[PDB]
Amino acid sequence: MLKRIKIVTSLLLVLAVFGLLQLTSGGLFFNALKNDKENFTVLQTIRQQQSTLNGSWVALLQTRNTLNRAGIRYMMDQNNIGSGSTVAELMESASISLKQAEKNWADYEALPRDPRQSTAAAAEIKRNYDIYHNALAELIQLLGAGKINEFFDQPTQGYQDGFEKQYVAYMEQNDRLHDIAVSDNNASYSQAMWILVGVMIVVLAVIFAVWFGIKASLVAPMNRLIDSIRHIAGGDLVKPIEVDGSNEMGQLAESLRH
Amino acid sequence: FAVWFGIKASLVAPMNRLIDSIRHIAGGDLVKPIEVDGSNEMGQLAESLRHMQGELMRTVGDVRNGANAIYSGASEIATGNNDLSSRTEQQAASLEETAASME
Amino acid sequence: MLKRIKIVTSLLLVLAVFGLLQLTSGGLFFNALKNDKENFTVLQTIRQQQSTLNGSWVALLQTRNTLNRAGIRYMMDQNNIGSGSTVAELMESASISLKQAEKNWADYEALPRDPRQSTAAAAEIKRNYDIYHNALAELIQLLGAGKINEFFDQP
Repeated sequence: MLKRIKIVTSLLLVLAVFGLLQLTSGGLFFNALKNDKENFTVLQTIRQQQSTLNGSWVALLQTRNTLNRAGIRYMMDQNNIGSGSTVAELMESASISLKQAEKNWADYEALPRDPRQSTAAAAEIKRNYDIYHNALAELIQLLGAGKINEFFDQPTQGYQDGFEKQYVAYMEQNDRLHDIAVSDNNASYSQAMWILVGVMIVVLAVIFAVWFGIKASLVAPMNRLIDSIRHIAGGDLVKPIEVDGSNEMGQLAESLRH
Repeated sequence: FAVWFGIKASLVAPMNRLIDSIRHIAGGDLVKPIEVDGSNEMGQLAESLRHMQGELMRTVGDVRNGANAIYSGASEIATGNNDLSSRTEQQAASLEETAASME
Repeated sequence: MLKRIKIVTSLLLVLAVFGLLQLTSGGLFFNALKNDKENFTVLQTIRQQQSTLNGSWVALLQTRNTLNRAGIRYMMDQNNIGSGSTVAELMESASISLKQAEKNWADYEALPRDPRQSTAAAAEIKRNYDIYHNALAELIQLLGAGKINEFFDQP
């Protein structure tokens, strides 16, 4: 009971409750704000992988296009069909586009990967990239030497579709993981709603009870002593005087009894 | 911290002065001045203690003046009996001398 | 100066402050997360536009790469060099690749459009897409008609 402590000590604990609820509740929002920041941190990284990987995959297609134009340009020269950019210029474009695939792919290896990604998928896409990268690099040597016959009898068509399955599977993988990141936002966004609607119901509930506690430990014993002075001053010396614990109200009642 | 310091200065110190006042008043000291700050809870008790303190000074003061009247009045009667007693012995001796004179 | 009011009036006035601070403080915290949700609404949509646009753009390149093999396969048949898939099968593969771009591009036109997106950029990319789509379509008729010469001189 509050009679075993001072009134000022009880009020300090009451105000400390609201102060504790603010720190405890505030700490939960900080976690949501922190977890929410981690979502964008992962969301930002996932996008950079697609951007860096997109430029690499596009470089492979652009390189394959130049090789196709270079192969046709070489066959047209045999039968003499018009004219245009020489084969040396077309093959040069393939070399430039080939370096872009390494530059764009180099960034993909530097960007840290998330822990929730499939380690096996990262090996398949990387394995097909080496076979595909080395395939296009070999085509630049075959056409340059003049072996146009064997230029069309290569398994490059199979390697192009092979990495495409891993590329699409990799993009779709991030798409599913991207949804998980969005789900994390709804989690932190929802927790803030329950904590908000929850803490308020608890705060308002405590305030409803604090009013009774204040009157039951300040306005109640105080008025009893004030009225006692009126009866003693008026002449009524029959109503006894009770002690309210050892707090200030009890000391006055004890001293007033004497 | 601000409210805890404000209530402390407007609850502890005012209450302590009221408790000590009753101790001095209970012991007989009716000179300790008393003040009233605002019309809050502590203000009503202070104003109530001042009214009760006034009754003590009026009661003790009235009994003091009335008690002295009994001692002063009783002394006049007691002093009168002392003189009346002496005069009674003188008148009593007259009967002895007068009675012997008739013999 | 709390001396101008009673002790009970001071507490009742302070308890109301805690109820307001929790509502305002909690509101700003929820408002901050509410703004984050609005960002995910854009991020959730940008990933779809890029995904649909990527799959569509990749389909256009694969379509051109398929027509390139059809042209080579068509010329090799004239001079009789090796063998393989007929031109009818290669041209059919390019058609499936062309429709793949429309499927991926059709969904792109149905996704939302946030106000912070460059409306002018969306018109320029669509202008070239229509010309590019029509260009690849014309290649299907020129090759089938036997215009192997003009097939390589198209823009």
